Amino acid sequence: DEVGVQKCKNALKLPVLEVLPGGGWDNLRNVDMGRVMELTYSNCRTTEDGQYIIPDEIFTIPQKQSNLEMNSEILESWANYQSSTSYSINTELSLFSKVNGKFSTEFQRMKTLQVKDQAITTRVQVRNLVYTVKINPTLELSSGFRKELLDISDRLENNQTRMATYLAELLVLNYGTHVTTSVDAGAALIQEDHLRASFLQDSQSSRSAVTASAGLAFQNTVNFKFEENYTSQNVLTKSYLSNRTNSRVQSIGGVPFYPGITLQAWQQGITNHLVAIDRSGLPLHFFINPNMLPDLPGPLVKKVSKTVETAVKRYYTFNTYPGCTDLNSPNFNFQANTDDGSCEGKMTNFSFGGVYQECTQLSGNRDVLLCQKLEQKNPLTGDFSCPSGYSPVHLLSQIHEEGYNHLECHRKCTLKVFCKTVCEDVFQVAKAEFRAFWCVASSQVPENSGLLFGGLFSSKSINPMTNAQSCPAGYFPLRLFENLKVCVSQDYELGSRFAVPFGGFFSCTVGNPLVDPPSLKKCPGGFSQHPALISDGCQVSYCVKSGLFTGGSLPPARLPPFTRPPLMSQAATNTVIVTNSENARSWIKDSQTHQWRLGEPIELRRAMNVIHG
Amino acid sequence: DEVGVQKCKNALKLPVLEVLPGGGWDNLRNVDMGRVMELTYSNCRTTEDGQYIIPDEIFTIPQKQSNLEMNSEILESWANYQSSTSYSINTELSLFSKVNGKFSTEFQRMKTLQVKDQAITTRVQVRNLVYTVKINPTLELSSGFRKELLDISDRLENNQTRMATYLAELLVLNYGTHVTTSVDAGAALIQEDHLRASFLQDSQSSRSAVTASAGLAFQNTVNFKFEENYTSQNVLTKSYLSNRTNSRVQSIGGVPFYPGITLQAWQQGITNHLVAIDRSGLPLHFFINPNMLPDLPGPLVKKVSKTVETAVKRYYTFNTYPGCTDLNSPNFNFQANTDDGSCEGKMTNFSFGGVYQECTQLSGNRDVLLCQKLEQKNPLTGDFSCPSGYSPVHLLSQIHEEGYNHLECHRKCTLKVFCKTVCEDVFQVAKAEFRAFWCVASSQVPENSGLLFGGLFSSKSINPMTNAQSCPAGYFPLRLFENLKVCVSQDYELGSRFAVPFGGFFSCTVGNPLVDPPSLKKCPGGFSQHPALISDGCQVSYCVKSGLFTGGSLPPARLPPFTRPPLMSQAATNTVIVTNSENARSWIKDSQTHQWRLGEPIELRRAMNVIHG
Amino acid sequence: DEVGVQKCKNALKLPVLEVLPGGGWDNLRNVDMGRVMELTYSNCRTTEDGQYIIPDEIFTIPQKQSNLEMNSEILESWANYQSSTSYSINTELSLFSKVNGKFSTEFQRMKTLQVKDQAITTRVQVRNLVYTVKINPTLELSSGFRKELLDISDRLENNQTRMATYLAELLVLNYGTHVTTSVDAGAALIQEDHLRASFLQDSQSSRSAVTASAGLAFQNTVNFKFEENYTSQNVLTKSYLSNRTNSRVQSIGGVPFYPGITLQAWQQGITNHLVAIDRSGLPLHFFINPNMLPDLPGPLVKKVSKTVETAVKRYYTFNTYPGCTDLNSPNFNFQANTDDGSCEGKMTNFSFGGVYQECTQLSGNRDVLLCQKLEQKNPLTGDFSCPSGYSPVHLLSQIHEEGYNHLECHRKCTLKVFCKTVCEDVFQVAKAEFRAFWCVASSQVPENSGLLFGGLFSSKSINPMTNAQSCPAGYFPLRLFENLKVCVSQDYELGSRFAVPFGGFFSCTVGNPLVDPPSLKKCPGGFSQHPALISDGCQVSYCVKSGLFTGGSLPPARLPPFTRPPLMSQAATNTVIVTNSENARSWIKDSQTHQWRLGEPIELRRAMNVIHG
Ligand SMILES: *[C@@H]1O[C@H](CO)[C@@H](O[C@@H]2O[C@H](CO)[C@@H](O)[C@H](O)[C@H]2NC(C)=O)[C@H](O)[C@H]1NC(C)=O
Ligand SMILES: *[C@@H]1O[C@H](CO)[C@@H](O[C@@H]2O[C@H](CO)[C@@H](O)[C@H](O)[C@H]2NC(C)=O)[C@H](O)[C@H]1NC(C)=O
Ligand SMILES: *[C@@H]1O[C@H](CO)[C@@H](O[C@@H]2O[C@H](CO)[C@@H](O)[C@H](O)[C@H]2NC(C)=O)[C@H](O)[C@H]1NC(C)=O
Ligand SMILES: *[C@@H]1O[C@H](CO)[C@@H](O)[C@H](O)[C@H]1NC(C)=O
Ligand SMILES: *[C@@H]1O[C@H](CO)[C@@H](O)[C@H](O)[C@H]1NC(C)=O
Ligand SMILES: *[C@@H]1O[C@H](CO)[C@@H](O)[C@H](O)[C@H]1NC(C)=O
Repeated sequence: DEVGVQKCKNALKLPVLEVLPGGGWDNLRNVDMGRVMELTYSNCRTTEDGQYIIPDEIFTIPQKQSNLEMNSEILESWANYQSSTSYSINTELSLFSKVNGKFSTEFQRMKTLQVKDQAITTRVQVRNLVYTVKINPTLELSSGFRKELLDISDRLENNQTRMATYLAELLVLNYGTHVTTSVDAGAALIQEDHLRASFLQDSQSSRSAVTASAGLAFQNTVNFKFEENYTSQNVLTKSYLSNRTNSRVQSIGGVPFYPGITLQAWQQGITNHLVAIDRSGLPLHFFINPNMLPDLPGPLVKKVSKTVETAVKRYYTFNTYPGCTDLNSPNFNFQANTDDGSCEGKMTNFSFGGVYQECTQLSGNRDVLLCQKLEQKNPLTGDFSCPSGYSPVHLLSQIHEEGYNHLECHRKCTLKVFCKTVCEDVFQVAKAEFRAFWCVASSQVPENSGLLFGGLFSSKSINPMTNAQSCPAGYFPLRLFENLKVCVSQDYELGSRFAVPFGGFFSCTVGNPLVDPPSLKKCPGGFSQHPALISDGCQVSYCVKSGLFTGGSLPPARLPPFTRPPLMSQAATNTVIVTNSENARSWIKDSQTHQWRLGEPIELRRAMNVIHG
Repeated sequence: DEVGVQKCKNALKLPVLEVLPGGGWDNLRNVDMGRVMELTYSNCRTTEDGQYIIPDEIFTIPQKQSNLEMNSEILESWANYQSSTSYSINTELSLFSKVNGKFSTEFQRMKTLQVKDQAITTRVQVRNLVYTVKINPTLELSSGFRKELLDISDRLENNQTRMATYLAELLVLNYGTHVTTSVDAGAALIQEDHLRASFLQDSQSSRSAVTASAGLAFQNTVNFKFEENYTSQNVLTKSYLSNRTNSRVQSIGGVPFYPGITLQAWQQGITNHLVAIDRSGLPLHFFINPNMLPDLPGPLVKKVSKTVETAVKRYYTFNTYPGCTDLNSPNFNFQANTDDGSCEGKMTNFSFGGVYQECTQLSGNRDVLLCQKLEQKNPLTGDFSCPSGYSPVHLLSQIHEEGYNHLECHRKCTLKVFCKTVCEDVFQVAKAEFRAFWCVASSQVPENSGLLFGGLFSSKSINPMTNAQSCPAGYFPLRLFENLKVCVSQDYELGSRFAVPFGGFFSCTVGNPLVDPPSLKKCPGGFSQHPALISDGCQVSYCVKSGLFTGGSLPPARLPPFTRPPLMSQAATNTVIVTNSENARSWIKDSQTHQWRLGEPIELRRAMNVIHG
Repeated sequence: DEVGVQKCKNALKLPVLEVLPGGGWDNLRNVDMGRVMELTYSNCRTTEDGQYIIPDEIFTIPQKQSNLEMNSEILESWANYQSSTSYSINTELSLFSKVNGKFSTEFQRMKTLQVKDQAITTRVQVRNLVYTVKINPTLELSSGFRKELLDISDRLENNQTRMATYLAELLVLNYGTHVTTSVDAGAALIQEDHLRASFLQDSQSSRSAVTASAGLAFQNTVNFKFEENYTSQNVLTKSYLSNRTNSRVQSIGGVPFYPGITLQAWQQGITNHLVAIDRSGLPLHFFINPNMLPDLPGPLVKKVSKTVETAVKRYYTFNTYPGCTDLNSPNFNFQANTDDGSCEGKMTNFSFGGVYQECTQLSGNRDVLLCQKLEQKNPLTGDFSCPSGYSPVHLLSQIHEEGYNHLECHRKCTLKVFCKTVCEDVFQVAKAEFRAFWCVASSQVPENSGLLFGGLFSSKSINPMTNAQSCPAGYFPLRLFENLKVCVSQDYELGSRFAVPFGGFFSCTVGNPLVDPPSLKKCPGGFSQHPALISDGCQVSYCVKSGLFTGGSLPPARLPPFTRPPLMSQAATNTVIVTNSENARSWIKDSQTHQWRLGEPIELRRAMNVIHG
């Protein structure tokens, strides 16, 4: 016998359509993930023209459509970005429609050419759509994707919410945020020039000559062999080249491009080299419903669907950077995705009144003393209070957990042979509540502000004013939530070399009050948001106006998981039996299912006991 | 043995006609959906000329018809749009005939070139109709489409109207609004130029020379190899090129176009590359009748047909944008489909008298307190009333539902072994009526208007004046129906930076009274409708005259479902049996169909009980 | 074994004649419908020259006839239209011979070029008739068409006239109005130029040079490769091109045309590419006679033949638009089929005396109150009467039906187990007679006319003065027959912006009396008929003289059904048996054909009872 795709290939002798829907899709990075739907090849289906083997649950639409532009299209801002290969799945109506595709390599290469070079972008393309490939609505889930939903399903039964939240975020690492429901199979040949923005500013009649020049250069590049056999029609073609900044040529599908392959010959190689030039989709929790999971109860597949909808929404929030996006404004935030709407600030210097953190031991007394290495007082008062010109603002209040360890051993001998030694090692969890506060200038008349620095570093982050996990010259750190150390000096002479303008803290629950004269958790205005660490799903951010914090390169996406699996109380024993003599036999029955077994002089049984919560 | 299409292909050795009717059709987006009719290949039927295998229920009409235009056609407005590939199914006589095709990529690309560039559109085409492919009227439904009508059918039996309405809208997501009953199989080669609208304004004798120039350029482009071997007959050909804005060339079916393929050679590749160049159809509820569903009762397939007719009609209503469509008017509404008939306004500034919302608890007392986080008072009075110069207008009155949770546990031991612990967790639904009102200037003499802002954001929407779910600088939100937060400030100095001209609210049941001096639910005039959230099938809209709300890009269609499945009252139990000893056996018979089973020391039975309504 | 066409193809190895008679034919749209006669291939018949397999009941006539015109033919009016592919079936002697073909795409493309461009039409063609293919008069009906006549036949037995009328109109949707009895198989190559009408007005000797120029251009276009190798004989050829408006070239059958295929080479591709270039036929009710239906009684196939003759005649009436057809007259009715004979009006302004509607409840008292939401009084009198200067005119009197609903439940318990609950839901039909009247100025001396508007909108129509289902600024609607809302204002200052000249109402039974000084139901003269809704087979029309109502595009045909199936009184029960205990068995015998069955704890029997009339 013979099964699968290869049974179809031997009977028909024709290839398989390589552009298939039903896979996962990361909609921030525009990459495709593991396979969510099930692909079966039982019925040996082909396309209606009889040239590709397709799966059973997939129907194709023949729309053998070719498009050719004699023009270009001008994109003078990176905010209204066109993806050119995943356009329909990014333009969906949602909360985070402005963040889709903003970590793609095709976007981040385009943004760094319009800012570095002060440029505008043109695009000419020859698109060749051959098939639309869709999924039948009566399709079932994949074997691997169903298994990982059932593992989330088990944790919701046992009331294990923190461990289900962890596994829901690993589903988004492996399967993305969306499922592709239709793909467009075809090829495309794309030109992408970058021109100086001064070259477009002439008129609205110059625009229709810039645009038809780029389409003329594209047809020369395909036809004329890199040589200067070009049909350069004007001086405007020659003036186009001198303002041109970058000029990439990209082939997507088909045969590889080289300058000189005619448009006829590129279109002969499209056959059997087809890629997805467009995609449509639905979010990942749409397909977690009682129809797809018929072997689970009704309200229990709605807990799985809600804990994955929360994990996808958490992934968009941690990759959102509001800031000033206008490159001509003086406070331009490079490394910012969303237009903050605050492009003109007032440059108000503020007073940093210091931080302090309370602690409250909940369990595990006289063993760890959690409320000693987790407690910080304000250097301006030496107390858990702000000074006279200040007022406290509550940042965040969570529970910290650490583990401590007992080790007990006793030895017993029986009939002067057969020494028994048991060694028990209990691991328990000690908890503590902390409440971190923060001081704000609310009296409007200080003499001196105090503590002139506002830069941070975590146990996993780096202070950018040192490029290390250290303080600058003459700075002492102040401990915060679990791992933050805020560098602080009140010297006013040796501290003013490294002192940055500080803007305020805010988190997912509280806002800073330095914007309104509750709060807004935006920014003061003119400053730039920068993230501190994440305290178990909540993000703490701080504002600053250096310019050193802003620039650099574009960061990659923060990938899940954003939490860690929690600590559990444990126990481990070690029983050793030592026979101190020959002429001493021993029989051991290890459990009720074992049989009687002749014993050995050294036994060494082991056991590890874990309790969840 | 061998079945299906491949039995036909082995005996006949000729391809299958790839252009088939009986599929679903979204008539707003002009895309085709899942298959509604059944395609069988039992009888090995071919076309009468013997070159394509066709299904059994489908007859073809040979009309081997070629059309060639020596002219063009001028389309100087996007209102009277010709689809060129789905023209006959969009031009049907209905209520929403002006909205068909208005979310297609071919329309939205054409509209954004006549507005951005102030252009007119010409089209030249060579169409090659080969077959008309129709359905026999005695055809039956598909296997997948019948299953999803039977699932709607089950919910109408059990008096589950909200869950049947939900499943009827997923039928429209998967199968569209129409069923194609005839397709035209063939190929087409289309030219589409955009010319400046000043170029056509000369006379009615210039029109017949603009038009015959575009047909001359199209024949040069197919014949002459991209080179300037053109037979440019006049200076009017040269003046045509300088007013030309875009110029796309599109091939639909056949071999891919390249400039230089002769018209002879393009017509040799039409064989075996045929697409649908035209379609006809009927609405989706036409095929839900007692003839197609013979295994269901008569009045029950009329409930299924009526609940799908309502879901299709709801889909056209939520994608209708009335507004000013004349691009020369100063209050031009980009992102508008339907001509509002109000292109000249009067610019009347109005008074925003504030909003307030009542609540009335219906069930679930002393558990949730729904009437506390769902209650809003008017800031101008501190009361559930409008001020002295105002009058209340009732927007909408619906029922809100939330869930609350009990957890009861008791433990029982029997004969000092066999500890039993049952943990019951009941989920109930608490309901509340809310009535949202709205104030209108009805006394005509205010001193100051009050509360100068009118922008909104939902739990799934974004305030465009912040590009976030937040208020602007110095604004406090007012809670409304379930998730609306209307940003409001009465400062008159720090609020006038962000204050927009407000026009009024209206919904599917009430109209605003700011048009007549019941109501009209149109607009005031000069303002632009913009949608707020959807409160369970009803759409709330608000009017504004910024210009920031209007422009941007064209939005995609709002796809179904527009409601959510309702909440149900639940129960979950957990019985645990713990044997505290060996020398203690146990036998368990789980149900009346099980056999007696030897018990284990830990059992952990589980149960989940759901009641619908 | 092997049956059908493929047995003939394997033994003979030659194609099947693809041009066959016996199909249905829509004579308004010139499209062909489902197959009415039966096509069998039992006897392996071929044509007498032995090149096509033909069915058994079909004889062919070899008339291998080629026609070539050296001239053209001039068609300076769209009234005397020549179809060029279905000419013999449109020119039949009947009442509606002037409406045949007037919704074809070939007509509606020609009419919109003689009106938009003020043009005349020329046509040159090379026709190649090969076979005449006819039906033997002893042929029987198809399997699908006989089944749908037997379903109409069943409804006439049971005295179900409204449901038979509905099914007779679905026969015309699926099978057209005619049956083709002979087709002409061949090919044709057609030229169709449009010339300005000023170019023909020189003399009757210029006509014979315009005509021979178009035939010379057609022979150049086939022979000379799109190049200017033309044998342009005169300056009259050059002057012909400058007055030319459109110039399409159409190939029907054969190989596809391209400019440059010689007339020799086009005629070599006619073999095996044959289409119907002409058709003859008979109406659809001709073939409903006791000979075609031998298994039904004599007078009962005359009821089927009469109810289909009425449905075809109703289809021509609803697609007839009388109006002014002369394009030079100032009151030109675009969107008009039939010459009204009233091309010069007098412009008489009339007085709109308002509408009022009576109601009379017939059955269903104290349940629906049909005579409350179906009653309208005249705003000029506040009464069911016209004012002093007016007189009432009765439009239409029909019966309205709505449904109401009872729901009764009672519960019964037996021996403290076995709870029985039956839930009965009766649906009844409430009827009401309405009589709609209309006021006419019959006293000739009014002071002011009153109620200055005359535009309508239905529940399925749109007011063109709003492009929506709404009133204009300052207008209140008046309810009419079932869904008409006539917009009305008597303000004379804010109403005169939207006030249209009103002409009168008329229906299929009454005429307006505004033409004679019974009635004529034509028009007043100068006005234009426009249809309101259809009240169960009767059409209500209204007259107006805007010019906004007239122009636009040509509408498609109104397709059947024009009625809906009527309401029926229903009943639905739900009996539930609940066993409240174990140790309680139950046996159930569901009917007299079932066997005894062991019962379940929850049963839930269901029943739906319908009575026709
Ligand atoms: C960038 O484009 C500008 C046009 O905006 C070019 O400036 C023109 O160059 C031509 C060529 O010598 C001159 O005749 C014009 O006087 C220049 N100015 C204007 C306003 O047209 C400029 O040369 C381009 N940059 C480079 C480096 O060539
Ligand atoms: C757009 O079209 C207009 C015609 O309406 C062009 O204007 C004419 O151009 C010719 C060529 O030089 C002149 O001889 C005429 O005097 C111009 N005016 C008129 C009223 O004909 C115009 O040139 C075109 N636009 C561009 C950018 O070329
Ligand atoms: C449309 O046809 C008329 C003929 O009726 C053309 O008018 C003649 O054109 C020639 C060519 O220059 C002149 O010699 C004649 O004097 C014109 N008049 C007459 C009465 O013959 C007219 O030119 C054509 N239209 C166009 C746009 O060319
Ligand atoms: C699940 O465990 C948490 C832990 O505190 C508790 O608050 C909650 O009530 C538990 N729920 C159930 C249903 O056991
Ligand atoms: C269906 O349930 C709704 C819920 O209130 C009720 O109003 C209606 O009467 C019920 N109808 C039937 C037939 O049970
Ligand atoms: C058929 O039913 C109609 C309904 O009123 C009645 O008028 C007519 O007399 C009936 N005819 C026969 C033959 O029963």
